[PDB]
Amino acid sequence: NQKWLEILNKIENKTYTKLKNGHVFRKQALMSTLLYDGLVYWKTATGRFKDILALLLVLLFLQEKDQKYIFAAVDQKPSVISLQKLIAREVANEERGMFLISASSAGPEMYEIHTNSKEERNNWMRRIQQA
Amino acid sequence: AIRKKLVIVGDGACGKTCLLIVFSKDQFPEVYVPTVFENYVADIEVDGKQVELALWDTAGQEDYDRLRPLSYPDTDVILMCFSIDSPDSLENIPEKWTPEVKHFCPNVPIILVGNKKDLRNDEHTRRELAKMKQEPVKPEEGRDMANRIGAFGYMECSAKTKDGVREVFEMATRAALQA
Ligand SMILES: Nc1nc2c(ncn2[C@@H]2O[C@H](COP(=O)(O)OP(=O)(O)OP(O)(O)=S)[C@@H](O)[C@H]2O)c(=O)[nH]1
Ligand SMILES: [Mg+2]
Repeated sequence: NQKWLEILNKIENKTYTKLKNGHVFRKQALMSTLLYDGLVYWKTATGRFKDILALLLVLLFLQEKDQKYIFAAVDQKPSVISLQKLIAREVANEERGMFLISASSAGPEMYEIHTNSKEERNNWMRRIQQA
Repeated sequence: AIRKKLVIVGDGACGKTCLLIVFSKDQFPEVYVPTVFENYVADIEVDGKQVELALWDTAGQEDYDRLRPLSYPDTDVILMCFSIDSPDSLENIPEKWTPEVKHFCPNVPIILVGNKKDLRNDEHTRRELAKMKQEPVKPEEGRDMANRIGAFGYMECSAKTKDGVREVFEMATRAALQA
């Protein structure tokens, strides 16, 4: 909760992410709590890695803008995943990796996320299954 | 340490997960969970080369059609499956799987795989099939379907018999390694 207050005031104020169904998601929806947060790397379609603050609340991906956070803007994809539409799986190839699928009927999306360690990946997967 | 990605597709209940699992773990899915999305991994030796095959398992149920695009992105070889106890599953090869695989994975080699090769001669199946003017799929048929769709090769196997399983993945890896 304390950590959550600061993260929140660090989030840049005019920041939003477009959803596949044409709605938007803005910081304001975060005023309406934080279960756990962590630094991960998001593998893009081209095999590049994006440094990301991942927040489990839905799932929210932030990128840094100096001392500010913005909602991630990675390959035109939404930076927020609804937990009810979430499919989560281990990357069999990569003991640090998990696959996170938004199965949205407006257009599913894959997010392949790598943590720093096998332990942290299983840590994320346990905490994610509960929700 | 060479990495290749294989994706398996085909009608629901035609034996894809059992084939992947039997091959990756020698085990055999007793409790039958229809698939939504899974991936496994296995190491295979072919022609001197060590290859790590990432095995992407997909849903045969059309209810999940919209998730399948998510498995195609970087595929080195497709295992396109039907079941020999279901000449229906065979006719879906040109109607549904070949058009989708060609859309998402143009120029990716395809192994046409007939599963459940054991039930060709099981009366239970072979009688129900007769109950509807049908009969198990025949190698000429499977092979003709493979020529029709342009497959790299044609292979038949039984996850339960385990016969030919190994040969499915050797051929797929040879195709993956193919320029
Ligand atoms: N006799 C015989 N039965 C098999 C064989 N392979 C699979 N089966 C059985 O058929 C059923 C379907 O197999 P499964 O591997 O789960 O299909 P699937 O193709 O993954 O199905 P889905 O996930 O798209 S819905 C299972 O209960 C399984 O044990 C086989 O080679 N021979
Ligand atoms: Mg399956």
